[PDB]
Amino acid sequence: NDYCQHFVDTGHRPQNFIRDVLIRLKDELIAKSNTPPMYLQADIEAFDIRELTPKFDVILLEPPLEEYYRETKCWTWDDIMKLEIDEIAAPRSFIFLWCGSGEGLDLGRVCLRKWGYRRCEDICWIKTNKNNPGKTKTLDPKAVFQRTKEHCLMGIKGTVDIDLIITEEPEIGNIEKPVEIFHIIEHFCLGRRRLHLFGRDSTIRPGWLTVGPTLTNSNYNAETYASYFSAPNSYLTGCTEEIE
Amino acid sequence: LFPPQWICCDIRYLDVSILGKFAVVMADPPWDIPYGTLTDDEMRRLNIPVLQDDGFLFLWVTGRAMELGRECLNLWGYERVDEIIWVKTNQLQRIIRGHWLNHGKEHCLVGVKGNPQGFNQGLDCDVIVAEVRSTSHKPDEIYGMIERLSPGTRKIELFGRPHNVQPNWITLGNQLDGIHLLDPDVVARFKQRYPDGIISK
Ligand SMILES: CC1(C)CCN(Cc2ccc(N3CC(=O)NC4(CCN(c5cc(NCc6ccccc6)ncn5)CC4)C3)cn2)CC1
Repeated sequence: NDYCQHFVDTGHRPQNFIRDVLIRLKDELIAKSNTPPMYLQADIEAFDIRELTPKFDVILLEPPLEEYYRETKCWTWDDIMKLEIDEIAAPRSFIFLWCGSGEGLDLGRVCLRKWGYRRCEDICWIKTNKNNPGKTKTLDPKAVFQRTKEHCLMGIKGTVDIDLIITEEPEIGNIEKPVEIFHIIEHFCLGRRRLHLFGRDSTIRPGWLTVGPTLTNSNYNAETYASYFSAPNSYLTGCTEEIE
Repeated sequence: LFPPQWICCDIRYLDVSILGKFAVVMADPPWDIPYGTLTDDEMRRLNIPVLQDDGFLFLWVTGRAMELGRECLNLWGYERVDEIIWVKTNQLQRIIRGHWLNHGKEHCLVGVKGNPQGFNQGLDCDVIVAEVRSTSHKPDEIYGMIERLSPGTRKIELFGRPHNVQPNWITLGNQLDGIHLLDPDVVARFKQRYPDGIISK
């Protein structure tokens, strides 16, 4: 069966026909290790990012790209590339950058190198259209094909899961990324200082500091946050038992 | 001339200026990331710029060629405008399960050169779901996608193998069986450039 021909014939994307699309004690240890959720309303364009301390083990960066608002303040790659992410990343640390499906696949790599990371994985969010096979797609001028996925690039600096996430394409105007990306990140056991830039009230999560312009409330206090990682807890992976 | 054509050759040394211009180029290079690989410099030096005036390049990449392939694509004069991923399944459409994650897919960059006119952009989407056949064997769906995009035009595949030969395609690779050319313009220019039938340096 040629699912590409089938999509031409019917409008059902080939990913509609992927099927099926204990690592639960790790999930339990992650849950015990997680810091309380912390969050800060901040206009990241006007905000001195260096006020966010201490340096982070993991950064999830989710700038609101114009392409997310097809039929709907957007950040250009010009804006994103000028963020001083290297000033808040720990010397050994990881970044997860949502890059969309167009020029971000190139400019997001420029950003990673600019900030001192090398790309080690390319995580693809593949979007099914099982519920709306007919609804076609208005294309980017430069596009050659209908775009049915988004990429989240993983970068590393310093010394169980698959690189695919498959969910149904969300309703128009819904910009949320699949929460499964948090599972992948947390299963890496990378450390407990986790920052989500451009998160929202809806993405706040235990074990994460969420910073973003649309947050309605804040509880962030740099000294309180640092106290979660003071000795004897400075080096935990987030996948081990608490230190008595 | 519509039926499959091929040239057994070392792609490093063939004078590709004898082949004319192509609507679509595809390459699955043996990146220096059994067979002969090319160094990064040999890859950059490939005379891809002579193969097209206006059209699309399909460039398979893996590992650190994700970045090197983008470099080559831009050096050769292309802008990357799409990225196809092939989701690898078994015969029951389950994903076949980079040192951090297991890899469920392969990537094909799509570059554009000039201003192609008359292509059917938007007919296919950018995800292939297809069974893993042999080792390093790319999915046959890519040829149909390319044919619907640019039906009836001339195409050229670099680093192909005998199973890759297709109508409308000329296939280049060092494991092909000799030289099989049917297009009269290509035959004429090949005879003139290689009168004794041998490609050296
Ligand atoms: C979709 C994917 C899964 C597909 C696989 N990709 C990675 C990948 C794997 C394997 C291969 N190949 C396997 C194979 O056996 N042969 C070639 C084809 C013929 N070929 C040459 C080489 C040459 N010059 C150098 C030379 C140096 C030294 C001595 C001689 C020649 N000139 C002419 N043809 C050597 C390579 C293809 C290509 N890509 C990932 C994505």
